[PDB]
Amino acid sequence: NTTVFQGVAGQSLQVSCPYDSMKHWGRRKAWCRQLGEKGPCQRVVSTHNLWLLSFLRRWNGSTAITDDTLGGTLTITLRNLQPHDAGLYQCQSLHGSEADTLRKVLVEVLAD
Amino acid sequence: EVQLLESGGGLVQPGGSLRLSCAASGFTFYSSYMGWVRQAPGKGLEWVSYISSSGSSTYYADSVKGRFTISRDNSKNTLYLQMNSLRAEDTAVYYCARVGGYYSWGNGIDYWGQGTLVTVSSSDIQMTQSPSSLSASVGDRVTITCRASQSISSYLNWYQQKPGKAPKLLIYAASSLQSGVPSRFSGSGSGTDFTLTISSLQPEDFATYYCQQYGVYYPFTFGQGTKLEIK
Ligand SMILES: *[C@@H]1O[C@H](CO)[C@@H](O)[C@H](O)[C@H]1NC(C)=O
Repeated sequence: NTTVFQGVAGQSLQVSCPYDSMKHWGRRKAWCRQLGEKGPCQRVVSTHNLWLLSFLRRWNGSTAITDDTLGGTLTITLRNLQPHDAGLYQCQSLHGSEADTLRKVLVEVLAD
Repeated sequence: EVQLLESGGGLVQPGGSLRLSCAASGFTFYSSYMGWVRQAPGKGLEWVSYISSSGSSTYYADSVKGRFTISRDNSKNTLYLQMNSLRAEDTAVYYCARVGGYYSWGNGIDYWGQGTLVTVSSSDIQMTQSPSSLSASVGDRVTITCRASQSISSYLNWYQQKPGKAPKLLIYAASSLQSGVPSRFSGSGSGTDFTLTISSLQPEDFATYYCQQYGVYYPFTFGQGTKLEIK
């Protein structure tokens, strides 16, 4: 199975994705949306291009991404959660023409 | 292939409990959100409850909130609604509903069940439809308007309920047509006012049409409905 991450609409949700800091050393990370069982993963956010500045929060839409490089932890922060933000998502390590799946996370949004 | 079969409807005396079980066949159950939507006899639609793909997220309407309990079993592909401490106004046709989004809310309730009758012996976003009644002839361009109170951008859905039959998703995202919808239907709109257009009306289009807010604010409220009957 995969881990479920619940968030109240309008509030922020912080998803964690630990990874081997040495196996993926020098590889940027991404956070994408799964569109089906065999469907593609549509990119939502990506860490900063420079590998040093990956710890900072790269913002796309209302989704920020930080990458603790030395500790090896990919944090995603979805602020002002909306119902259309609900779905299955992937943490990915990008290398060359490929992307390895670190963790599959189901994001669900609750009312107030 | 796809089928949703409700069970448990009938008569229940007031105050008592009642369980409704929906059997699902012909699709991927564990991936799609599910729900129950009611229709009072000869009245418009009204959302009852929604349940998550993992079952760990339930959303009841404010009326039934605190009394009903939605449930699901993915190993048996069944969707339950437990109506404890019923009431006299709860009576309606209850419809088992698929969400049609891979772990997301997707486009809208795509496939509806045929529903079961539950009778009992005795702020919000207002979605208003103009008009309520309309008498047209075969081959008439018809226009229906749907108005929201607060802006909803482009997250409007149009459903078409045939006389006595279960509804079906017609227009998703206001602009685009559902796969299989005839070419003549044309949805449009943005913000607060939205319009649906029938160009060259055909005989099987005489029916009730409902609009719904779907995507922005979790009060996924339906419209009051427009009855396109015959002249
Ligand atoms: C930002 O999100 C949009 C919406 O999914 C996507 O089309 C776009 O590629 C994203 N930008 C980046 C840099 O990933």
